[PDB]
Amino acid sequence: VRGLLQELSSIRHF
Amino acid sequence: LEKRDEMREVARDWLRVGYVLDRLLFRIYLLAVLAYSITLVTLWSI
Repeated sequence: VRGLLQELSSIRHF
Repeated sequence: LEKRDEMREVARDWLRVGYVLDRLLFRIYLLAVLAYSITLVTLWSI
């Protein structure tokens, strides 16, 4: 499992 | 992204402050004009 999704989620949020 | 977003939020808060002050000062100015006018007409009548 990689924590790349928590970054993309934030970017999409912005 | 959050680097820009942060400044955007700060600008939003300053916008809030500025707006509140602007509305308040608008009330003050309006009431001042009305009072000056009522003094004007009370002088006009006498």
